[PDB]
Amino acid sequence: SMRYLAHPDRYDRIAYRRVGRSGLVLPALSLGLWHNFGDSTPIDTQRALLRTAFDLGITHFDLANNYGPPYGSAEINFGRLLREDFKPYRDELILSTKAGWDMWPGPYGQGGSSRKYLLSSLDQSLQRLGVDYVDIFYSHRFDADTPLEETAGALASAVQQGKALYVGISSYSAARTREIAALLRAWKVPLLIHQPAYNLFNRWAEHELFDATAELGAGVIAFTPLAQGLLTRARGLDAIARGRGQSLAQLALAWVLRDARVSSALLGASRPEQLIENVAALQAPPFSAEELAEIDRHAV
Amino acid sequence: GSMRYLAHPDRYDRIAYRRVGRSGLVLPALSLGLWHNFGDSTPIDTQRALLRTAFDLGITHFDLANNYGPPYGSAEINFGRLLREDFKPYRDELILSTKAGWDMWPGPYGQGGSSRKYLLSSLDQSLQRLGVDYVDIFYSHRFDADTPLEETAGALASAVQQGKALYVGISSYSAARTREIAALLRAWKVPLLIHQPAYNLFNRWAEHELFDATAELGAGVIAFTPLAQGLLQRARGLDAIARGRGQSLAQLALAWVLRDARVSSALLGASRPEQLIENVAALQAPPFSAEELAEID
Amino acid sequence: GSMRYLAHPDRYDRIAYRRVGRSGLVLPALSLGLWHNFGDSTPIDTQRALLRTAFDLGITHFDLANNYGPPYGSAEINFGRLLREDFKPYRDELILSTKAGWDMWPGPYGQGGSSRKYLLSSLDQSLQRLGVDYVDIFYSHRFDADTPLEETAGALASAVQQGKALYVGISSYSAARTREIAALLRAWKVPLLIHQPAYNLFNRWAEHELFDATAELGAGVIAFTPLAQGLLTRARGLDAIARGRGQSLAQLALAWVLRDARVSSALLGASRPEQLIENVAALQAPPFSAEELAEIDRHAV
Amino acid sequence: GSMRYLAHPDRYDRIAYRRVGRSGLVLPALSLGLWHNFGDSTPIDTQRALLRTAFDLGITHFDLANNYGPPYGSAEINFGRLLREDFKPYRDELILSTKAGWDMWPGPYGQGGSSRKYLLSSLDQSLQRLGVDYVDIFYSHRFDADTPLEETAGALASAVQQGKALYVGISSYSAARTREIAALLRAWKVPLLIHQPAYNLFNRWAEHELFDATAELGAGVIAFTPLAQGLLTGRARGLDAIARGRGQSLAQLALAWVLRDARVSSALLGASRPEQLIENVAALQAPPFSAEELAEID
Amino acid sequence: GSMRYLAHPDRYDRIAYRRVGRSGLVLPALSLGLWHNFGDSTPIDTQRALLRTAFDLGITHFDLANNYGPPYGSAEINFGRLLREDFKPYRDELILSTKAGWDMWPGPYGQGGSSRKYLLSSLDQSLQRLGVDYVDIFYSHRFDADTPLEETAGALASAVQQGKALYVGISSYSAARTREIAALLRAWKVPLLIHQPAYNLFNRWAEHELFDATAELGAGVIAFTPLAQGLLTGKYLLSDDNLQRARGLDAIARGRGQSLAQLALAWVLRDARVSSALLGASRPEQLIENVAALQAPPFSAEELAEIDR
Amino acid sequence: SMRYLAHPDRYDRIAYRRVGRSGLVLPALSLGLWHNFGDSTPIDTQRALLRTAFDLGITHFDLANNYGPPYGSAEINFGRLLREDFKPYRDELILSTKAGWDMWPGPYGQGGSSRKYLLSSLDQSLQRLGVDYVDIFYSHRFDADTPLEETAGALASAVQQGKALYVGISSYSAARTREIAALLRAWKVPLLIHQPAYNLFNRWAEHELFDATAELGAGVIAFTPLAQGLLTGKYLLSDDNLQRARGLDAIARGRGQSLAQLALAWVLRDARVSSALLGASRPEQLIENVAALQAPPFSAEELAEIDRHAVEG
Repeated sequence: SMRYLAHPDRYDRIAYRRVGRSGLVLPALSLGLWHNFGDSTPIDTQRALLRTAFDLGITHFDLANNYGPPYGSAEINFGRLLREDFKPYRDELILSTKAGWDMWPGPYGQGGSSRKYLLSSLDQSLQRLGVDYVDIFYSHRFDADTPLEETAGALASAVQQGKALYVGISSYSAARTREIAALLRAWKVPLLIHQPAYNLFNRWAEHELFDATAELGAGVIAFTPLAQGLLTRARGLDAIARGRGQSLAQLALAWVLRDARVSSALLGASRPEQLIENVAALQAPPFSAEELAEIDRHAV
Repeated sequence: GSMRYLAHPDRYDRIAYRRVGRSGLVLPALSLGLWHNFGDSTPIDTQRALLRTAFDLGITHFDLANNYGPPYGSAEINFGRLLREDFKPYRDELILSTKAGWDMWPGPYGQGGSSRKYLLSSLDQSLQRLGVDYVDIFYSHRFDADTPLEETAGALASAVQQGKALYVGISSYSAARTREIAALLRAWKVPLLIHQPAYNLFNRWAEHELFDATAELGAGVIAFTPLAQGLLQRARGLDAIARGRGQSLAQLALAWVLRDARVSSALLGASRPEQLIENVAALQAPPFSAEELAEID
Repeated sequence: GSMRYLAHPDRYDRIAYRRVGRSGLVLPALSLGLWHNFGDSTPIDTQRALLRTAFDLGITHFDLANNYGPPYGSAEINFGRLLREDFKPYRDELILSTKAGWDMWPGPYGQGGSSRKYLLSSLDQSLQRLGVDYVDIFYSHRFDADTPLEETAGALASAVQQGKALYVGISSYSAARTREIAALLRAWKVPLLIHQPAYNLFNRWAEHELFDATAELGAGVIAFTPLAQGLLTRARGLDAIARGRGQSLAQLALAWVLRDARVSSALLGASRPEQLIENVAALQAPPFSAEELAEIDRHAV
Repeated sequence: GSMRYLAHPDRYDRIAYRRVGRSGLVLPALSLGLWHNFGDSTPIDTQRALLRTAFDLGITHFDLANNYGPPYGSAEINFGRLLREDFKPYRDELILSTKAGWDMWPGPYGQGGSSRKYLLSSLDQSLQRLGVDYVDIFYSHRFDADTPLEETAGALASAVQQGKALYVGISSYSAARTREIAALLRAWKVPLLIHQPAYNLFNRWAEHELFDATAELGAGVIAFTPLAQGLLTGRARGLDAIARGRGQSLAQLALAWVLRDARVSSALLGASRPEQLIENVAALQAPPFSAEELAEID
Repeated sequence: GSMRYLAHPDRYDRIAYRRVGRSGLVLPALSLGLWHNFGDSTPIDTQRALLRTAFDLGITHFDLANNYGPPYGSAEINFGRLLREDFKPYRDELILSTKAGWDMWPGPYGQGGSSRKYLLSSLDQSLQRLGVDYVDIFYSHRFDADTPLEETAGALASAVQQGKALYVGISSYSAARTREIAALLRAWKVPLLIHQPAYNLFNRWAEHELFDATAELGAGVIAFTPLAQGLLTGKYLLSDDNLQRARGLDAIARGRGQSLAQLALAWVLRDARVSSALLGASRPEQLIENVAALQAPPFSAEELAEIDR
Repeated sequence: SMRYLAHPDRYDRIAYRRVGRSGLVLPALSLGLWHNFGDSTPIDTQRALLRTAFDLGITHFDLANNYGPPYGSAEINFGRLLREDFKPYRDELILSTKAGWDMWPGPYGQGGSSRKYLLSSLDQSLQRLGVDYVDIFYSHRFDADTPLEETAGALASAVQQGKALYVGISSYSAARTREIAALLRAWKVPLLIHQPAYNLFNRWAEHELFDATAELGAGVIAFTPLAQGLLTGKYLLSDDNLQRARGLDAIARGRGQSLAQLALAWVLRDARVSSALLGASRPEQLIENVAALQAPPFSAEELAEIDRHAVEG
């Protein structure tokens, strides 16, 4: 009876930004399957949100091995919706998975980033998603115990085995990013993208990190650009948002995307109607340096 | 079965074969390019007769692409069927090629580009539509200005290491960029086989610096649209030299684009089998002299 | 009635885990080896009960080999049957390792050796018998002076590149040759993870110069036969220190092997399910400080 | 089911095995080659009786090629059937090898050469006709003077990386040509294993500088046609006289004269009679030679 | 080294083969039932030796069941491994059988019965454990009084039509229940091949009605436990009067030049209406002795009345 | 390249006779792989003989599980030659396999007609041939120790499983042929064809068998029609048989035929017989026998002279 029909004007709604120096381009706003994508959410509300995201031009869906709840269920539910709805659009989509946090019991499945854990969890995500390969394979966290040469060798073996087109890191130190990226250069596989928690209440990336991502040629995607729903000090920024044609959440998305060194911001919305309003916030005129000074004072 | 394709017993004695630069691969002096008359618009009757006539003449190289049709990708689906039903015991004697660069499927990952994602995904689609394990030459159809050649070199190299292609080439690349991507492919220990520019009597653009680049790198050259998309004003004088030599202007241009060992082949479009056997007789001509070459310009 | 395998819920709160060299892998302080009492001469009842008890105590590493029997190769098809019936969901939680270097099948390409032909054929034999896509560690087993270490390192590198193995190991290798084969593997950008020497109270040859090599290269050590093949279960002066500190001679020898971070595991080959439980209780014993350690040196070397 | 191939239990106590170059492989002193009498023109029962005898005598190395027949490629089909019916549980005890470079299928891509196109497409044919996941030694049957050796070395290197061949060898190559292709193979970290030249008593060109080349490169040597294509079976009368003075035959003398040096690891005998292979194994048991016979052979 | 196993060349010149009733299938004079000492409690090398020894003796039929262990079904898993390693090139000359009637897995559909759900599901799992595409005979291990014999007959007939069994049979069935299920199998055009009762010197219930039913039907009979579970083997020199009757039967066996086990097996096979006799798992030299039970001369009328004490 | 192209006139050469009252039409002569197709004969002579056949119109090929030597090696060789040359022409051929005599050691392979031996030997022959179904599945001999209800039930299962399009029998007595046919009709799988040994010196099928095959509508295919020699002009056993063959050959040259052509035309003299297994021979000897029907039919005088040198029946 019912079948998914991708909107014909889906590629005339959002702007696609280059991921640093690499040829891959990501939509200005991506969708992160963090919230409301496990078994806790009905499937009809999951596919309705994913269809709305694709009709607006969002082609990147960021997943992880521990996304749920329970852990690993978001990849199963997205693997079904890719089998039933997004199958003729796979070559138009950009899927990514991570491995670093806690997944299954044991010292090999909780708090690790070794070659044993990375490759076993990548094969675990490929069988849950039902895809031949992932486009980006992050390292979900920095494991100070595991040497970064072993982690770089695991990400390199994943790209050589045709299971990952690119690789990246998530919430890594600014100096450790330079280390692992040069270790990937030894394997002749470039680093694609770095995922730091970038928003108005966390300046983690603005210090000593963007200088490293630009020289390496890697892009940046902002995890939780709305401070985990906090931007939905904040009461003062809402008055600045009312000075223009945007809301508090729309102003935060435009401020994270205010510069080209940021490729996208993982939205991770819940309802579809709020997704249509979060998307298409770039047509607002850029900050006049006047508004930038006001923002920097109200929020770090 | 009734009326199954049987290739000619002496099909390898009616056409010349030229080395592709400094490699071990040869190509027929005239190749067949399925740019037109091989989509779903053209009946299978003429497609089967044209591929059989080309293989009986000695043409073993069939040039395909992701956007060849129409519609896009249709020429690979039709050649994939013609390969399964006729050219199946002759697969190891053919030379198949496939490119990826122009607009293919909607989206920034399909409508143009030469990124790693688009190159390998379009190659997987081509291996699906052709029905082969690997292609013989995987081209980069266009030069991507907003994409590092180090990424494209890593994509073409991965296509060779994964067994999905024997050799790799580039199409419509500048003279300086051909040297750059060749030195990058040489970092992956995979040589750049062939280059496909638009060599033409009404163009002659690659002679400036591209021929000097491919000759020193060991990369062969194959001429694209050698008959000027139907042309071959100025064509009236060139037609006079052809009739005063025993050719039909089309045969003169084909013998001219292969007058030097730099060019290895040319991609004939063609529509009828009778004009294809006519063009093969272009190598049945005396070599060019100093007087005829001066009158060409 | 259905059997299944209800693994112990707090099985990871029982045994301690030690890091192997400067690598991301960790291993149980006590590893279970299928050297003996896992061939076809031992019933399936004993094999299944011992593997369930060892896993319920936190032992995840199960070290095997190609010639472990008797007969030769029976220990791998017995452990493979045990994997399909019990440890099928717990695959990613386990650490399986196989070796290839001793007498297997007749012929110069069989029997002893570590050539590229013998290593890849014996690895495909083990992967077919075990029923796993890959092994976590793959050792070279004994060293062969006739085969160049460039070909052995090339086969070990081709084993991890083909997805058949994740880590590379060696066993009973000379101290200098361990440095040589490690540098050749580092040329392939493939690290050496673990060396498995025979380390116990009566054979302390590894402390001479082998431990100084594994620590420098960043590779751990698994002590094969830490009880002198059953001789620690004159050593009666050691049996006096067994009554002291509240333990036994076997529990004293294990804790003595697990001194510093160089030793990552002690490959034990117990059989009785109850002695396996009492041997894991040898970790919480207090260290040897200085004087208690200087008493073991009387009846050592 | 009526009767299957039961290998001789004393097969590995018959022939002594020699090491090939500075590698881990150890080839037998004598190796049966399928150059002739293994096509469709030879009955199958004589092939099965000959291969059962070779393996019973301790021979573990079987040499094949893409063009062995007649017709071309039929020897790999006949050996493939005999493998799946008899030698299937003995697969890991054998050393199979195939060649590619002379004349196979019609066309410039098949009638010869050593291009990457022809080397991989002919190896795919050999792996499907033999019925094995890999050959043990993949050869380049002849040096291609018109194809750069950087491409042939790349094809031989990918043959090992794809798991199609454990080792790479060359055959009918020159002296400096072997050195320049082995130096290029050492860049891919796939060392050249063995060279297969024509080395017998009537053709001693390999002793010039090919023997010194393979000794320094670490590669072994296997002799092709040690009886000069059957001319030394039984001019040759002077060699037959020295053979009788030593207690052997002309075939056994020319066989032991090939295996006299350590840098000649094996010889490819292509006999047809099963009673003949048993009388060539009795050529290495004889005592070694000395001065008054080596200087008298010449 | 090399553990390849080839059967004895004279294995088919050892014992005789009796025809199953009036069909075409023959069975060895003594079969090998894997009831005891073939589960996970017994080492696999011991079972491997006993199977290789039995086949070299000519024993071609191997009687299995879904509950043979312990634990349940472990005998089918061990025989499946011994088949894929040793008995693979001898499959087309082996006769294999499996059953489904007693408690196997938890549940009302697993606590035994003759239902179509339990029969076809237990046969599918018994085919996976054995590693074979089909079994030669598929028994109905017990008679379920709560399930009609029309559903059980259609279940066995479905097993033959689906290529999972060549012949079918019934075990431990009544004499009237044998005539009933056989008459219903004639409707499916798949006749009842063989019946497996318990028949020995002490358990002679089948003589009254059963042997007459299988004769007029055309089926065969295979004798289960013809040694009364070690009571007719001299291992016990389970009541005192049972031990005294055994010593009396042994004295009549030593006058014939046999042992007590050889006497009981030859007594079971005294009439051609009986086709085989299941030999349990034992030591190899004990199987060699009991297999040579038909080599004795046939019983006389005075000897048969002498043992009918 | 070095492949096989069937002759275009192959279906305009030999005639085709209807198999009793069915829809199957076999060639007037067939090719049985009884001998000279095992591992003792080179595959090239087998290939050239199977290519000479079929080019002459020989579409039917008669095999058996024990055809060799060794036993079964003929089905393996014909399986390879079919996979290499005859794969596109598979639906234009009629392949048959049998099972009834000694095959593998044991009481279940040494002869018999039981359901176990028939289905096992059919699955063996299907794996060696490389085809998923044979066109005809014969019962090679009559088993007196096995009921015909079980043998007919095994043949009926072979058709319903998709492993055989039709079934037949060989060396069956006339009364036993009629009994197994009435049993097969209960399975709605009619008996297609019967294969008896029928030639000039062995005419037992004329007594009662040919009437049974005609009433049932089953065809007949003649096995050993040239009497394993003594009818091919090569021996020109026993001396009385040499005089009978010399007298028959004289009648053959009177009508322009050879001794082999005369015997093959005599077996095919009416519609009851449908074909005759020629067997392996040299290429020119196959072509000469194929055109045996190209001759005037037998008259009353010629048939009478032939009976003076043959047996009654």
